[PDB]
Amino acid sequence: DEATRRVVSEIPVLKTNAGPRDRELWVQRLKEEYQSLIRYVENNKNADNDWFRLESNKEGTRWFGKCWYIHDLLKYEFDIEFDIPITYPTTAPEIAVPELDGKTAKMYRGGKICLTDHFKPLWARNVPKFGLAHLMALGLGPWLAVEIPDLIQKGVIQHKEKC
Amino acid sequence: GESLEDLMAKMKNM
Repeated sequence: DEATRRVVSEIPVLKTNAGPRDRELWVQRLKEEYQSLIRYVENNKNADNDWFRLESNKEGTRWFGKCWYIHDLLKYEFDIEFDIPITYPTTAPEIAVPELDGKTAKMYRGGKICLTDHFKPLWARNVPKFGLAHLMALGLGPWLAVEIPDLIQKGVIQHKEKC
Repeated sequence: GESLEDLMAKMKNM
């Protein structure tokens, strides 16, 4: 409940229960996604914690972006990607960070991140309120906060940009 | 309000 509502309630809930096959309903959903993502990124910029950017193909089926992690004044950047499943928004998309594939146990084949036990049940009971913003906020962000410090310490991540 | 194209631009140019 601490790692729940605390971080949800700043993100506006989504409404449309539609997936990438639902034609006119999907577009409505897609618009809600963009609105929620814009709102989240704004709140991030204001809290000085602008940690990710995302974008999609025209159909909104394929997402790609970058996230950022600051550790001891070093800034790290990682490419992210995911497809929207046909049964979305019932089924949560699977975020991949491909350049970290091989380096961490909390990952499946292809760089797909492995989430906390919270996530899958918590998503499942809120359908279709949670969207891509919630996926970032409760999925990728908590994951980065555990795994990136770990990989840094182990000396296995290549810092690419001077900060 | 705004079209999908508008929203994509807004997200991008931010």
